Amino acid sequence: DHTRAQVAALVDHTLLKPEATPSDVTALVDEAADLGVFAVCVSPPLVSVAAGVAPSGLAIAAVAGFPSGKHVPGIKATEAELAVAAGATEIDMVIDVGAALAGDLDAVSADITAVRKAVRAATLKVIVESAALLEFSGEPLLADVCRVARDAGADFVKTSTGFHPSGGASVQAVEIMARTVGERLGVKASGGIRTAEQAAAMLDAGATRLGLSGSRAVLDGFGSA
Amino acid sequence: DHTRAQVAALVDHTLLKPEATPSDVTALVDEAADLGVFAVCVSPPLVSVAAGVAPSGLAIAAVAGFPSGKHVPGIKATEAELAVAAGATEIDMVIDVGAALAGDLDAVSADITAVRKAVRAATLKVIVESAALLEFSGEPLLADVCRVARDAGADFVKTSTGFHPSGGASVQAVEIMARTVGERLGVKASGGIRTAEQAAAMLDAGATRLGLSGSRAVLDGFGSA
Ligand SMILES: [N+]
Repeated sequence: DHTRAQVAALVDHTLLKPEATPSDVTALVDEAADLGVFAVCVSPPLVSVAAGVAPSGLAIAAVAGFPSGKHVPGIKATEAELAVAAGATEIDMVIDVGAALAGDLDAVSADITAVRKAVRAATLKVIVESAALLEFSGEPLLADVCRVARDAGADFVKTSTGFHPSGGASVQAVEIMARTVGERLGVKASGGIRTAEQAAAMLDAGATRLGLSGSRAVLDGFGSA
Repeated sequence: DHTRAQVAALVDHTLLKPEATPSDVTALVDEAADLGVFAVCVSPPLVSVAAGVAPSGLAIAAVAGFPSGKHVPGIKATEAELAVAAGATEIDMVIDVGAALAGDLDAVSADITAVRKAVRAATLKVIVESAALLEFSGEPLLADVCRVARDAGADFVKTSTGFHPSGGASVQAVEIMARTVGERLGVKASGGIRTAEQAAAMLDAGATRLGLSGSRAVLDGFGSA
């Protein structure tokens, strides 16, 4: 039910390590192009490097407020703006997870709205940090945060930063997200997706985009180049 | 050679988890007050909560560009400025570690300089991510980043975010930092300091400030309140 080419067409091939250099990013783009993936995803200061080498047809995503989500709205929004100016066409922003856990959904809304309005032409993905929302609160909060993101104009909800100790994507989280907002928003599964078996599980749960760092190993699990 | 009171007077009592709430920060401030520490350190969106309950004498540190360091200079500087407006008196910024590893020390300098100029009256600490500089390059790079921080006007160098897989403070790192800039700059040891024995090792190596999250257990190892 999943060919390598189909999967590749929904992969964001990602490098977000603090120690990443320009050479690491040009190597990421070369790998992304070789694998035929949808996008590369990089940190804000490295967008320009990615944009300078990406072929037409490889999208560029940047993260905003990442990984912690602990930035005021105006900073997230300006970071997003600057990344789009540098060549990103998609932004993956992190919510203030603590605001969500505190029940301050009006603050979560305001944050997403600030970013949305700063990058109105971009594809905006909202990282909800689902493993943390599920661990520290539960399913209702995860569903509610997804509704907040929808109502604030996000294009996607996304599971995870890959940096939080509660973990990454789970089938349970993706199913909740897809059932809550999947009729209107994309669902990006990310964090800890290392194998084709895992990727397939996420796609079957309702993911429409995958965020991978080891994309070649995942894709090889679906078939040969 | 260290009394409890002396150690407390150089502790920054810290909470930086993504899931931190306002009430978590109010509790942090109360604990810091009870322990008689120098400062509390919190994330930018939580500075005003901390400032709103901090007793007389307690300094407030905010992180900037944290934890990844992967933010453009204009964002780090504006984040710092906003945190000072919210009540911070100190800023602990993170360098772009990848820029340092690429040999782009001019970029590192420009980043520190931008923050320095935006918060001229604050105490500025520069997190060098010493465990990563040592792992991926070595001692000369650590010393050179300290020289850059000094020349860009920083008040302190600081070992670690506590979030990087390379690790936290080490005696080796503190000794290099102290040798390089300790006659002019403070040296803050942070990341993984859980016990009095570890804290004392860092102080003996040349640290003049400690970043702790479990400050009571450290202080109780030195003696009674
Ligand atoms: N000094």
